[PDB]
Amino acid sequence: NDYCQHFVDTGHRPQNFIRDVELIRLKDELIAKSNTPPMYLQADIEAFDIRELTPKFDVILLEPPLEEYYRETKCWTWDDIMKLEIDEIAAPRSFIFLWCGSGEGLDLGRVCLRKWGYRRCEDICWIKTNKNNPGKTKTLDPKAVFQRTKEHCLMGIKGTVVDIDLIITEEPEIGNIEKPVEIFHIIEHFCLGRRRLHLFGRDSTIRPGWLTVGPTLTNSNYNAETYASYFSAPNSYLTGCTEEIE
Amino acid sequence: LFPPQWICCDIRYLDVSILGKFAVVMADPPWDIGTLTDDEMRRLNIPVLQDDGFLFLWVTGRAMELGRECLNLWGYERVDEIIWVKTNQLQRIIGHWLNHGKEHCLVGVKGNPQGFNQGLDCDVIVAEVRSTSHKPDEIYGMIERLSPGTRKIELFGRPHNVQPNWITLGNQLDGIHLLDPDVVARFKQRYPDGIISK
Ligand SMILES: Nc1ncnc2c1ncn2[C@@H]1O[C@H](C[C@@H](N)CC[C@H](N)C(=O)O)[C@@H](O)[C@H]1O
Repeated sequence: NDYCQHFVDTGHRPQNFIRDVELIRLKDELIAKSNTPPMYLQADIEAFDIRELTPKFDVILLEPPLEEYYRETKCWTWDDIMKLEIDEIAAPRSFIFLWCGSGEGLDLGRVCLRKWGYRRCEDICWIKTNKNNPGKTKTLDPKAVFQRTKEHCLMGIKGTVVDIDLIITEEPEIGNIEKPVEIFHIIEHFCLGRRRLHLFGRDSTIRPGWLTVGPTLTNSNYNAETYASYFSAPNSYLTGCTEEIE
Repeated sequence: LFPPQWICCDIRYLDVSILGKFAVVMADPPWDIGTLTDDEMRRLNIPVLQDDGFLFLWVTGRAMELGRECLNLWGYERVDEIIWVKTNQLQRIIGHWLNHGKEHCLVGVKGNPQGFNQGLDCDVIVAEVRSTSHKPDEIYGMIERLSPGTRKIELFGRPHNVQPNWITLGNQLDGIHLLDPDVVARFKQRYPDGIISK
């Protein structure tokens, strides 16, 4: 079966036909016990001194609102994103997860990662099925050769430091810019530390164990001193996957 | 000349100027992640192969970045990226942080291609894994629908990669099989005794 030919014939994307898309994942429970309270801050990231976000983070999830996300619907260009001072708030050993879209971001996001001192270690692809709307054509980017049915989240590492590099879900409704919550599952199961920052998060993405910072948040509870107290000794080096310290 | 054609060669040393111009180039290089060094990859004479058209470049590991460098050095802009989701026979999915379910194929453009059927296929291939490094045959049908009837060239292909409308180059092919009279003539003029050295 040539699923490419089939997509040409019917409009059903090949990924519509992927199937099934240890057991002992009580790791999930230790993650939840380890999780800091959810903390969040409304901030215009363009006009905000990012250095006010302390302490330095073990993990940064960066989800700038690209123009390509609003096809029928403030957008950030890669010019804007590249000028964020991410290296000023990343711990010397730390990780980044950068949503890059499907166009020029696959290149400019790599430029960003290197600019901020990371090297890419994974390329995580969000593959979108169209099982519910096979008869709904694209509207291609002018430079596009193919219909674009996926987005990429690049994982970067800096310093000396179960899941697959694919997320498969149905294409969300038009004007819905949310990324699959599965990305949080992957990140948390790497057990990278407990200082976790989500830039350009929203009220809808706030999550235990994460500091969410973004312009559309309606409320804040962030206090730098309170947040830092979650990680003071004896808790400074926990992975987020082990039992709490009595 | 439509039927499959091929040249067993060391792609580092073949004078690829004898081959003419191609609407589509595809390469699956043995990246140094029998490999080619980064410098040997950069120096491959890809620029002479096309004036206006597309390059399909398979990459893994750090060649996701090195492949982007080569693509740009050779004069292309990356404009798409095909993902091959690797499956078994039952359509189930088969880098030290994550298991890898996929391989990537960068799509570059050179010049201003006219008359290609862009947007017919989507950028995800779901196809069974076969032998090691054996890429899915689905890509040939995608490329044929994109650019029907035109001349194509594959670099680092194996015998099972030869296809109509394609010229295949690689060092595990069997001999030389050339039918296009333009190419035969220029091959004879350049390699009168059939030997491809230096
Ligand atoms: N200098 C070289 N010149 C030509 N071919 C080479 C050279 N070095 C390695 N190769 C061959 O390039 C091929 C690399 C493979 N990854 C190609 C896989 C092929 N695309 C497939 O679908 O099976 C192998 O046949 C190599 O033996």
